[PDB]
Amino acid sequence: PTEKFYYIYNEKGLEVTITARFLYGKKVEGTAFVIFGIQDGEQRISLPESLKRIPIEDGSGEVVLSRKVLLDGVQNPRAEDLVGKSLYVSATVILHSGSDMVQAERSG
Amino acid sequence: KIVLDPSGSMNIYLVLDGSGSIGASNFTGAKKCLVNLIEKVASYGVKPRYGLVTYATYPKIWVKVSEADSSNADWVTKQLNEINYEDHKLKSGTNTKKALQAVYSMMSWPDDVPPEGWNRTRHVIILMTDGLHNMGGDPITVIDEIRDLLYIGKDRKNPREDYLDVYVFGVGPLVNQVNINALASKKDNEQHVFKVKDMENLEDVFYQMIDESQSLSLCGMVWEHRKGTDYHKQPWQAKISVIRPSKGHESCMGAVVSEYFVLTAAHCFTVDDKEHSIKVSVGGEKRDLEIEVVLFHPNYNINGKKEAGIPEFYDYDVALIKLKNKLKYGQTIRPICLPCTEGTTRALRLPPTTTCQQQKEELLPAQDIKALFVSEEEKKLTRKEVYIKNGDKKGSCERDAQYAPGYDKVKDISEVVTPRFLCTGGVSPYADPNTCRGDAGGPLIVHKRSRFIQVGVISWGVVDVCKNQKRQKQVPAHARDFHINLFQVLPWLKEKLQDEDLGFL
Amino acid sequence: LSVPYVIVPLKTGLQEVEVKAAVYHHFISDGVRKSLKVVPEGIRMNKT
Amino acid sequence: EIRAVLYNYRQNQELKVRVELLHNPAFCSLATTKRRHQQTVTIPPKSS
Amino acid sequence: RPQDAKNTMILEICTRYRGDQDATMSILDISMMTGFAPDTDDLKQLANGVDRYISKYELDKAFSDRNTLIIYLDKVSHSEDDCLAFKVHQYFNVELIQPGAVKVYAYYNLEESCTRFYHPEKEDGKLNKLCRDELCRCAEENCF
Amino acid sequence: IQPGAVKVYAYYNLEESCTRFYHPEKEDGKLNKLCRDELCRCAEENCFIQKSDDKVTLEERLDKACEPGVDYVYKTRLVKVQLSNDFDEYIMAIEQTIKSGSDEVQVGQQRTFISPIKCREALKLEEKKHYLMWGLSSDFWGEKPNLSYIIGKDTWVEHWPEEDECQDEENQKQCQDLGAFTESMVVFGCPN
Amino acid sequence: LDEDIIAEENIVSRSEFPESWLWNVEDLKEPPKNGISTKLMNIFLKD
Amino acid sequence: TSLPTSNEYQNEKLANELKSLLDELNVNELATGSLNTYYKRTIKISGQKAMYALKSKDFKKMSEAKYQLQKIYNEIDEALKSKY
Ligand SMILES: *C1O[C@H](CO)[C@@H](O[C@@H]2O[C@H](CO)[C@@H](O)[C@H](O)[C@H]2NC(C)=O)[C@H](O)[C@H]1NC(C)=O
Ligand SMILES: *[C@@H]1O[C@H](CO)[C@@H](O[C@@H]2O[C@H](CO)[C@@H](O)[C@H](O)[C@H]2NC(C)=O)[C@H](O)[C@H]1NC(C)=O
Ligand SMILES: [Mg+2]
Repeated sequence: PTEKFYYIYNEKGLEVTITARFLYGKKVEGTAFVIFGIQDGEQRISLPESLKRIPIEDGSGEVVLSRKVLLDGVQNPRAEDLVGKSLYVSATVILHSGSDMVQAERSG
Repeated sequence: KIVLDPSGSMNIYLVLDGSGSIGASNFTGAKKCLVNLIEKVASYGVKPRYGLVTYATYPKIWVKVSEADSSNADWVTKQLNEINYEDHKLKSGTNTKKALQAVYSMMSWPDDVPPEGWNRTRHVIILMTDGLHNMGGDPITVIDEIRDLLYIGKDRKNPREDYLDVYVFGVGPLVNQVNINALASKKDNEQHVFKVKDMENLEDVFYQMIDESQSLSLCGMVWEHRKGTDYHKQPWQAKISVIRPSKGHESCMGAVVSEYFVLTAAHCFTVDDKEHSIKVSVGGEKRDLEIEVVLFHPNYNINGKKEAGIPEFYDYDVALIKLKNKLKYGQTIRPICLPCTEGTTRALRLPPTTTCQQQKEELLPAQDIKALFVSEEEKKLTRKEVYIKNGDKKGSCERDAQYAPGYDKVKDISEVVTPRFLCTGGVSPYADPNTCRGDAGGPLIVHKRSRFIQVGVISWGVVDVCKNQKRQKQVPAHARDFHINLFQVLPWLKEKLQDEDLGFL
Repeated sequence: LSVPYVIVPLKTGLQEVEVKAAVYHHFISDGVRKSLKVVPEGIRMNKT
Repeated sequence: EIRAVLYNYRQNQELKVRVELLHNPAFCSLATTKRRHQQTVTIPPKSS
Repeated sequence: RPQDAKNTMILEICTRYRGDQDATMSILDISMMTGFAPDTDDLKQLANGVDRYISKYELDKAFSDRNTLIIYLDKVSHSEDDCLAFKVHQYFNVELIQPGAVKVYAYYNLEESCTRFYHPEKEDGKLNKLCRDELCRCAEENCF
Repeated sequence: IQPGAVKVYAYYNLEESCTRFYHPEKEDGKLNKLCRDELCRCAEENCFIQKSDDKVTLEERLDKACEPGVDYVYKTRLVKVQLSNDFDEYIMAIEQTIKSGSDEVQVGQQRTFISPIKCREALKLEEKKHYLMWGLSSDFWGEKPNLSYIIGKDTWVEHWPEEDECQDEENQKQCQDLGAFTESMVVFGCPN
Repeated sequence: LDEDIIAEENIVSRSEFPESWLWNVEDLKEPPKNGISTKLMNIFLKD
Repeated sequence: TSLPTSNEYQNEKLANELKSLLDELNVNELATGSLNTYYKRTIKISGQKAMYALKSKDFKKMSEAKYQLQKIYNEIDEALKSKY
């Protein structure tokens, strides 16, 4: 994430940059599938339409969860009630050879 | 290089080896190199003084720069074409020193007084030889006299190196580069030596030598060199994208006409479309230009006969867009010429007293007229050649619009087809491609005298042959396309664009 | 590796010297063109 | 299906590779002792 | 018939989800038979089609160096089969060709999956084996 | 073979130094140069393109004299020879400019030709006899009007005999070809 | 030629050998990111 | 007929790629004529590497000269766009 927090009134939304490289240090060419979600206490709630599909080129990619999609995702139209809760990201990246797959997670 | 200025006073000396070392079919390729060069120089509107010398043991002077006929590009081309290889084959020497002295005699004034404009005049020398001079003295010492005569490189205060450029062409099957490299002028980042393989792809050879410093804003001039992109091939071509919510993305074409203005069709837009939702990219950059206002024609109305029973009405389908910031013309950005302007007169090489009707007679004869438009295939621009049906088949071209969907049972053919429409498409005399709906808004282009003139704007087609977003597979032969004639809307264009200084007649 | 050559200056001034080299079985090459001053014999004198 | 990934990290060189699966008494394939299961492929540079 | 004649075969793949609702985004892992190269223009129709996409770095290479193909489907119906097809042609001139394989899975779960093979002689593409009860033997050989 | 070199210096001063060369023919190993006062010329060449008299095929030789390297073809007559320091000069009178020249023809006056003095052993020219010569643009040397034609490896010289020597049977066919080529080159030029 | 070496004629010699160069002046007017302007100058190297 | 065997189609594919760039080499060698002396130095060094590789049919040189001549071609194209 560009910032390790989300400000509710950010019109652009939360930007999460993807970086992928081989274990020996060379750049990964592939395509990433990434989905966002909300964590309330110990309970996690998933946003289904936040799924995007981005290619990973030069060992990198970038995905943004916009302010409108998050507000469309929640059934509560108040932005005030979102304060105090936390977000999590789950990404799934596969090489363009299609022979390996890594699932990563940023949360809290 | 070579500067092309409209105030140009330039002498172009052409020297051609006619020795037995050349060969007749290399000699013909040497002539075809010069003829396309003379034609491309005359496309700018500069009038140089041409000198023509063929030499073997002895030079033969065909055209002298002192003659008034030396400024006629058509006459010098006729004199060059008549020259045969076996005309002076019997004298088959290679005496380059005497030919340079003949060029030295041309630039030499009588007595000790040069005519005024000697420092104004540019000089250009072009040599084609095998690099194997065998008769006469050293050719290099006449060049030192030419350097001394023109006062070039002999003064630190005024070096005058920009007034003389010497190009040497390696023709013939066998060629000596060592003599040719010493003969040619040597300047930083300027190509002056050409080999045997350089005789092919002439537009690339001309692109290296020509400097368009004083000729940036000339309309309808194309760089056709093989390394040139789509926008070297079409400097006026503008890609227009309208992305607006609910309507969605839609793409149309345009043509540059001025520093602030682009001409395209009106039905691509509407009154509800906003200026921030329209993006134009001319030179191919991803940086889309911001626009200021879109000027619809006052007599345009898509719903003019909607209450009568006609769904869409495409009369006066033209519009002018004003940019927020003006363009800067370049090798990939140049306007297209408009009829009945002073630029069109200089493009067609007409006298300045030529009227608007005389240009209308030349551009649109009552026959099948060659024309072309631009289309996209896998995000790459390409050309499509069509024919304008202005002859006896003009009525048959209008009659095939009965098969347009939505207009099958409309009784009157003259109502929906106004005199503004120019008709292309069909298979007679030759098969003309039909536009995709993304191809709409583009110009209808006619080629005359190495320049390109717009005579129309792409409007609509009878059968949408590109319905599945691809123009793949064959279609019925009665599919015609219609284009808005520019001569009909000339008072509106002259009223709006007289503030842009285009030189309307 | 240093490759000596022997030459003789023929005319005064800042004159041109050019050498080249190219390797076999690979297409990597180099050329060096420099100029050095040819001074006629003699020496500086600053008399009053 | 097994997935063997072969890696080429030359900056300007694609490579012609003969790759072979060996015979196995514990695994049936086209590779036997008489007839080998071999292929000839080409890997572009900076790619897998 | 239109004089494009060559050694030509067409591969057709179909699937359906068995759950109570439509399964979401799934990924097709396809491996060519050895010495077979797909017809490119058929996959151009599939990539630009709705609910379907092929990644650019995979797509633009194509031709002979295409052996593994990655196709993404945005949804699969649970009531009836979703299908696609493209041509393949041999260029290598080899006998005893390796069979191809197609594997299906989703991005959130790789473990639950399904894999089928294909060969122009064997129905399930599993070649030939002999087995007595539990003890099986290799059998891709001549008979004697 | 390239000569070797030995240079001497100290670690505290490279500027004061001394350098000597060696060659298995030359004493100081400095090869061969020609120089008149201050103006010197390269001279590690053959003395001239001497032929061994077996190639009497002049019809091939004169047709090959129309190659593009030839910048002058002269018919001369030697008048006076004077030795000098490391050179010697040959005062010749130019009879006709057969091909090219690059200078004024003048015709009928003294024109000085200079050879290295180590080339006397290769071929001794004799006074009062006629000689046919040709060369290239690097042969004429110096500054105008004191231009000097220097004899080198690219220069070619052959005696054109007098009228009675032509009547000898060996110089019968030789005076034919050199006389025809004189007419051939002031009429027809080169056809390349 | 046919041998496994670069021919002499197309060997291009290095000749631009000055010691000091790039005597240029530029003004930082690029957009200030945290007050810092980021200027990109694509420049030719020498030989 | 029998289809081409293994490496023969692959080496022909590499030769067709190298043949395509050499057709416009004379255009590109020309195009550096109005450009800086670095481009003119680089392409004539890179040009012979491609010319020898095609006629020698060595796989190692044909691979390297293909990507080398592509690199200077990208530099010329970026030069001609930046020079205008
Ligand atoms: C000049 O000579 C002719 C003029 O058209 C051309 O000849 C080529 O070379 C030989 C003949 O000597 C033929 O085998 C080629 O097929 C010719 N044509 C080509 C290459 O297109 C050529 O244009 C010139 N060059 C040479 C070397 O002859
Ligand atoms: C034509 O040639 C002259 C050479 O005498 C050029 O020099 C100019 O001369 C005039 C009068 O002698 C001066 O007033 C100018 O200042 C000179 N120009 C300089 C020094 O750049 C000049 O190029 C031409 N003169 C014209 C067109 O009047
Ligand atoms: Mg000749």
